[PDB]
Amino acid sequence: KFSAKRLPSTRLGTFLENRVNDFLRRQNHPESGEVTVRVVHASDKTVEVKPGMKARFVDSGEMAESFPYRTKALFAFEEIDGVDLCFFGMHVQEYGSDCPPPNQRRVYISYLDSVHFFRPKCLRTAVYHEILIGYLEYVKKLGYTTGHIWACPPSEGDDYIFHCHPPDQKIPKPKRLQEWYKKMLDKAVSERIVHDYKDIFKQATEDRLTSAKELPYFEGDFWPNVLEESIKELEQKTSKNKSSLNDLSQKLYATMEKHKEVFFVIRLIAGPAANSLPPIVDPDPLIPCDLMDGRDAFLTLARDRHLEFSSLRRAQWSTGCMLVELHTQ
Ligand SMILES: C[C@H](CN[C@H](c1ccccc1)[C@@H]1CNc2cc(-c3cnn(C)c3)cnc2O1)c1ccc(C#N)cc1
Ligand SMILES: [Cl-]
Repeated sequence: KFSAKRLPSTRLGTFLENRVNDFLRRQNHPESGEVTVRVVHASDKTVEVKPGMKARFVDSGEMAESFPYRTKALFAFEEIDGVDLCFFGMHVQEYGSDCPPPNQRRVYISYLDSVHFFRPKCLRTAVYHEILIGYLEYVKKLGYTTGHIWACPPSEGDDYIFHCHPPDQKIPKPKRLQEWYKKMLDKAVSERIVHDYKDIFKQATEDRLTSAKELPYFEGDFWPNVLEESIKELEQKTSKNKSSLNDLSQKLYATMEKHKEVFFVIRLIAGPAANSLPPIVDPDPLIPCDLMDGRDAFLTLARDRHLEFSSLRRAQWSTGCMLVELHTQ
């Protein structure tokens, strides 16, 4: 027995678990258990502007070469019949106040994962929502002004965090997923945490973006790849001399409009408040941990040790083995 509670605490983990546990005590369903939330990885990294954008905007001195962020991995656990189950995982990128524009004071959710056995089932969505809303409230309080979600569904073919999901864990279709995020965000608005939210196209237009260098540039996100493909397309075109008598931006706006419902921009701090904030100071220390850096290490260790999250039983066993790995290391 190495319970989840034994892992080192953080201000972030504590704030999230308090919000969940408080919510659950309000509901007072007899099936629910205590929820533990632990940050198991935090390190400092940079996202590099890829070759095409570098040539056009970095090399000309118009855009930073890379953007510093803090990556965090965290997990939520539920005690079920006296035994911790890992049911939720999240990886985020946090761009602080010392980050050059356009990434300044922005959080991006890299990946969400879950193992759908939260007990009771009827509170499962609500709990997921409380974690996400809590995360937004927490980073708002530190002074992050904007959250960013890429709201596409996972593939059976490529596990985000947990190796081997339940065969009957249901992957949403795009429109259902988008509605899930809106319901979460609507609750956040009603709690006066999120001021408002927009699709990326409406957000860009209102900020009067005119150059791609002004678009937030996140590690592994859709938009850096779009820009690389667009730039390649543009530089492939030749044309002959004319007779006597912003393409990039136009392509960007076109692609943004086409895909707008997938990409959410979440305004946490609005209007004058946003202009005169103090520095962002994160009270939590770095947490080196090779196992929980990126995704491949933990997926590798689960593959190699035949751990699965495909049933409650197996998921509890994998939880236990994971926790024992996190202690020993
Ligand atoms: C808060 C949760 C997050 N759930 C994740 C998630 C991330 C991003 C988008 C959706 C889901 C996971 C990601 N991976 C995944 C795999 C499978 C799977 C793989 N093989 N098989 C047979 C099933 C089923 N559900 C998953 O949801 C959550 C749960 C439900 C919704 C909805 N709607 C949203 C978030
Ligand atoms: Cl010709």
